[PDB]
Amino acid sequence: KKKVIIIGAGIAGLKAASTLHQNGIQDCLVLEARDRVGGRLQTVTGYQGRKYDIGASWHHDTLTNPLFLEEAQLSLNDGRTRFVFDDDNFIYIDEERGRVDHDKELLLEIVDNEMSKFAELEFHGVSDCSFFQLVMKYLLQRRQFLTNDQIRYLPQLCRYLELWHGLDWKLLSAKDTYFGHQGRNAFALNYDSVVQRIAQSFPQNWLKLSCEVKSITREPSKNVTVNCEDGTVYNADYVIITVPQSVLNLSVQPEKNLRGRIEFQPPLKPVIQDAFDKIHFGALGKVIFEFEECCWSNESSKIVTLANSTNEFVEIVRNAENLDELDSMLERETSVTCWSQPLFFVNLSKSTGVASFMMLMQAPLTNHIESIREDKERLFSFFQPVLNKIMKCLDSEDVIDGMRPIENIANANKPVLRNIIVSNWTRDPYSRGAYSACFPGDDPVDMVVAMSNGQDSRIRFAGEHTIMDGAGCAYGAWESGRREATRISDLLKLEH
Amino acid sequence: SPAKKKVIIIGAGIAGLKAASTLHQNGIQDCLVLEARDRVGGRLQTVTGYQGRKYDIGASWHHDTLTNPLFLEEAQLSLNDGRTRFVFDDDNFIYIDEERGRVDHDKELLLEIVDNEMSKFAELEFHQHLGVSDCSFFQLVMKYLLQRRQFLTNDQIRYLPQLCRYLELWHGLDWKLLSAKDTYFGHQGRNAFALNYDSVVQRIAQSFPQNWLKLSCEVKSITREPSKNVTVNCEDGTVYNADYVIITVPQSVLNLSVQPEKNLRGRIEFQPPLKPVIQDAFDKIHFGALGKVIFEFEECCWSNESSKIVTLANSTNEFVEIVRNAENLDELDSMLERETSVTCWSQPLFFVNLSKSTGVASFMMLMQAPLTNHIESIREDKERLFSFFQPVLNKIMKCLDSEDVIDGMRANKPVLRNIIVSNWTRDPYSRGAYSACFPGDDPVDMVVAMSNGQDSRIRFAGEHTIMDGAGCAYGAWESGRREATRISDLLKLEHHH
Ligand SMILES: Cc1cc2nc3c(=O)[nH]c(=O)nc-3n(C[C@H](O)[C@H](O)[C@H](O)COP(=O)(O)OP(=O)(O)OC[C@H]3O[C@@H](n4cnc5c(N)ncnc54)[C@H](O)[C@@H]3O)c2cc1C
Ligand SMILES: Cc1cc2nc3c(=O)[nH]c(=O)nc-3n(C[C@H](O)[C@H](O)[C@H](O)COP(=O)(O)OP(=O)(O)OC[C@H]3O[C@@H](n4cnc5c(N)ncnc54)[C@H](O)[C@@H]3O)c2cc1C
Ligand SMILES: C/C=C\C=N/CCCC/N=C/C=C/C
Ligand SMILES: C/C=C\C=N\CCCC/N=C\C=C\C
Repeated sequence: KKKVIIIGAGIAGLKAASTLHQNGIQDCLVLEARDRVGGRLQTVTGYQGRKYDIGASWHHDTLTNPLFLEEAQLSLNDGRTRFVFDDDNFIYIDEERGRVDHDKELLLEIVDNEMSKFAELEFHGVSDCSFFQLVMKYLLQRRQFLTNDQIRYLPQLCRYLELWHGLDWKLLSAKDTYFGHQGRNAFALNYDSVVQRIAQSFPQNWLKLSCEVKSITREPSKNVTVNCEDGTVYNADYVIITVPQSVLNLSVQPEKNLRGRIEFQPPLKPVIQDAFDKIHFGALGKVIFEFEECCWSNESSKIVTLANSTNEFVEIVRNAENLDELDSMLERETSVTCWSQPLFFVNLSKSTGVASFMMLMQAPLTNHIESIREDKERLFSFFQPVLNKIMKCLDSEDVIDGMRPIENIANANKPVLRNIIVSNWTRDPYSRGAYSACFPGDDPVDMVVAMSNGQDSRIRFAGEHTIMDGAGCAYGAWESGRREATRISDLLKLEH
Repeated sequence: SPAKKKVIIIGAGIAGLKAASTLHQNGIQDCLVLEARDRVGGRLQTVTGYQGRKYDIGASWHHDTLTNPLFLEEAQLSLNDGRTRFVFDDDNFIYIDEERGRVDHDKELLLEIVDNEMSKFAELEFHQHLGVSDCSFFQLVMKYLLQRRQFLTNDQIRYLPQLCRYLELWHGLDWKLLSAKDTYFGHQGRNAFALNYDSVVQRIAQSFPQNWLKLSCEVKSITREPSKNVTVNCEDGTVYNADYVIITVPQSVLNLSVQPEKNLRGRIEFQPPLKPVIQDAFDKIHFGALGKVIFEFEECCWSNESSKIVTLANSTNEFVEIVRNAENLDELDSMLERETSVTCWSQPLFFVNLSKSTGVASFMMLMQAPLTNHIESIREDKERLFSFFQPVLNKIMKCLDSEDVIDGMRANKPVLRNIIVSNWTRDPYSRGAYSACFPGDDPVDMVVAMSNGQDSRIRFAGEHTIMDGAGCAYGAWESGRREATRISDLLKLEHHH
């Protein structure tokens, strides 16, 4: 009955569909489990109707990013604003010392650069370790050329990379930690606008929401059969599975009952199954802090508070005689606070004019914070200390809790918090995390190869976890969507 | 009659000194280091100036400290005796435009950020690409601007190309003369400023038999006697016969060998003549002219915020309008033309504020060709030099919370006490700074011809004969270790049963 059935209406699924229509292919479907399209691209609304991408927010690698370039064209043609280049000089804040960025004496950014260079040389990749292990090796080998404060603060500064992978430094693969940024980043002014434009480019009656596909079977007759949970069954010539990696991973697990899990028959070939042993998922999370208005310096749109550090750490590094001795010596034995991990804050006031902070968090904090997302009081109590330090470093004062408003003129030039928004990607069965990430010992290529090769001729895969360029990214998934559709598109046309 | 030696090293620069050090280390005896100049070190030279202040007028930094073998040795020494042999002086760059003033770490210009994109653009332009035409650095930057105009502000288009040019001071070549392919090269970590490169030269110089060193003997000719021997002639009339010779003279000096006219200082007459692969390699690699000017002041009465200061050459809003209106690369190249004297604002200049890194009240400035050749051609005219640089010096002082400079060469104001200039483009034993690439050059050719040698007995060492550390002091150092090791290996067969 159907030419192509696309499972998942995230950017990958949406582009594929868009591509099929664009190539004259008819009778296609887009089966999405959620009651909306967009997938991990979701723009939510908060205080005074302000909007925020709770999922993806930036166009990365703007030099080669095809999706971005496409958006660039549109903006060049209609003069409308679709994005803003918000890269900025990073402001680094330590609870005790305050700002430590661009410091004439700490020069942290410079040794951070040597650090990355150090990592590159290390894997040019005899045995992988965690990012934490690599930073410790660097400090030990280079301590002769590092001051005390550099040894203390640099390791905390370099962990901003945790916010790129969504994983604590002790959980992150050192080999995959440092990747090349192909140019500046462009903050999307509505990834929902990207979703809508693509979504509207194909037959609206093609979309089926709330269709949780439960099983996919390759009928030995040149036809694929798809069954959504409710009971509706379909048959198509080609199927493009774009469900996230974490969801697809349920398939290779026993006890088919998990929300989202699809039953493949025959099962996914071994090359696919094994791929999951060297892939894994990350948990980038988001907390939005909405204030009445801006009353703090807009020197930069990029701010990072560093986890607390100690002088005893420096002493231990200075005295350690070798890697092992350093390791155990570091073993020094609770309760997580906003200062237990680095936190990345986007000061939307400078880049968008909106008096709000978009904060990024990583596992294990993410899971914990998203778990208490309904408890605004606790949320404020948890982040209040880093929020106050930031305001102090930005020439302002302590934040006023106005989540339960009480108009008070006393709040002259005081920052007044009106709302807090939290992501929920780790508890959403259809996402179960943020995007593919590497634990030490992983090999991302495996999954790319297997996914791109597909289960077979009719069973294809798309998604941010199915491509090399832009892997884990919106544009990566977008392109993976075009890939599968164009391939199927050429195949149907050749049937002449 | 002509004395017999196992190995004769021509040149007591770092390659040659290391060669000798290695030979002795491996037990080779009866060797010789013949140096034309009356001192050792070559392009490693530390001079004295006002009040006995010391400055390296040639090489100054240990580059690529994460892997630099020469730096690691020095570091092992300091780690043991606690003596200070170097200082990590990397810092946040201060950028100064004549009209605008400081444009570094600017919340709106964000030049540093787009500069990073620029180098990435360059990387994507050549990185692992076969069949790509070269073009000049200047042209690469123009292309970037054109293709990214939509994502750059006017001020970024105006100032960015001028900041990018600090790379001219890494190559000693003006951006229009420089090969874009070879412009960007990775740095293996931070740089360490040597506090007496001459102390590095002396240690290596003292690590071998002191009677080996013959200064003031310029070598005139090298002859391969088809009897497995090499005859070497010093101009002082002495003749030597050696089983092996390691030639470490500068690439610019060796180039003289492929031309007629023997009475040129430094030129070596080769018989038989240098193989065609060597002669022809001189067409695929050239020589840059990094130069120096040391400005010594009475005392420090300026901000020590940073030790790294770069003055940007003048730029115009007209350029921006031209990038904006250009229809394509071909049009841009065209429009860019008009109808002129060279001043201190005609090219970027790099100033090391030694007051913060060493505590010495002096600026060490780097300059590039063609400016270097002109400035050295007037090194003797101190009043003229001061007038030429006075404006960039004044602007720097202004930006560092101080006042115009007072000529004190003959309480709150900076007083210039002395000006020192390099002489590399004029010294016939250097004839330039170091090997560099012109658009279309292929450095690999020379390295291959050099490391392979003229033949089994006639070898080459020097910054121009090796890949890792090419053009650098440690590259020259390693090249010397290379040839000496090879020779030790071969001479070792002598003791076999
Ligand atoms: C907090 C956060 C921030 C991010 N920031 C950025 C950024 O700045 N830049 C960037 O490039 N990327 C970013 N990303 C990653 C980016 O969002 C993803 O790469 C991209 O959206 C993945 O697209 P997709 O089409 O593969 O899947 P979409 O989620 O991403 O999901 C595929 C679809 O499958 C559906 N589905 C699942 N199971 C079933 C089923 N059984 N039946 C039917 N449908 C099903 C889902 O509901 C979903 O709509 C971020 C991610 C997170 C979590
Ligand atoms: C201004 C300037 C700044 C620099 N800064 C740095 C820096 O910061 N870091 C870095 O790593 N490098 C730097 N360099 C480069 C570095 O100095 C050289 O790579 C290195 O010193 C070259 O060593 P060499 O042994 O090959 O030659 P040395 O010049 O470099 O020359 C070999 C020797 O041959 C002798 N000779 C020549 N002809 C004859 C002859 N006919 N008979 C006998 N002897 C002869 C010469 O007098 C000389 O002593 C700089 C160079 C210049 C010019
Ligand atoms: C600026 C900080 C985070 C921006 N978003 C990052 C999105 C994911 C980029 N690719 C990550 C891949 C991880 C394996
Ligand atoms: C340190 C600032 C400028 C120049 N330093 C000297 C660099 C010498 C090596 N340059 C790189 C490659 C040369 C062939």
